[PDB]
Amino acid sequence: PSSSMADFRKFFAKAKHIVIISGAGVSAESGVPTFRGAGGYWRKWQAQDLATPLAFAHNPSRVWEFYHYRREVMGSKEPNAGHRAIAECETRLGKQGRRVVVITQNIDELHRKAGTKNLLEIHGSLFKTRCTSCGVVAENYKSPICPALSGKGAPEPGTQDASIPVEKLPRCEEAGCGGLLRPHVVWFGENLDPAILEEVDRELAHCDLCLVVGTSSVVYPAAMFAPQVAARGVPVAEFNTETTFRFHFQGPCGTTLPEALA
Ligand SMILES: [Zn+2]
Repeated sequence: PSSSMADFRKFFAKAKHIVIISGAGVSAESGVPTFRGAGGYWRKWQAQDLATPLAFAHNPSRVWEFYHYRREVMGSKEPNAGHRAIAECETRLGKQGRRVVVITQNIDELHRKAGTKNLLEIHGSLFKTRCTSCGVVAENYKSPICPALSGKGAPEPGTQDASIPVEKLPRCEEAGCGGLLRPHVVWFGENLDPAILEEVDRELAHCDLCLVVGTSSVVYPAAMFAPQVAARGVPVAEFNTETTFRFHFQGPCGTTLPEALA
């Protein structure tokens, strides 16, 4: 797999429909905790313990504390140079009639905060709710999302459950509903939204260039997407911090992407 930036730039100059698959590395470069890897814990748990329907079912207060913490944490985080290079790329090429689309597993909206408009959030967002009764999806940036969660969600091991009664957790504000909100995020063991998958598949089908950033082409979720793009003969360029498709560029996305997408 080539590491010739100058060859990649020749493809990039000619591309009219770029798909950018964005993974967790792009978020880790902004200091966003993932609660996934080795060492990534919230109290005594990781994401696979709390990001589950069963966990929300048994202890919705605890799960909301976890997600409340992740929302409020975002007030001190910023998009990095990788985010910015990707958004600036969409803006510039859009003025030329050229399409850029970002397909991300990240739920922290730093791509949006950087200015990306063409964004497919395949795991949802920290800043969207979904009513477990009526299914309405709504934007929610309120700090705190409800009064009972003010000051809750502390991550230190040893923090006690807030044990908020389900009635004082975030409730649906649709007239005549009032059901219990959940985070509008895809949990472990859950289906992706099929309308999103359909949109993903149309982009993968039409693109002439595909970028995989901050993750590996060989693992979920990019493994779902890059191979069928590569199968059609479309070049795929990987930007991650591994030591090993047409291109692989080693390093933080914030270092390589500004040059690659200039
Ligand atoms: Zn509702």
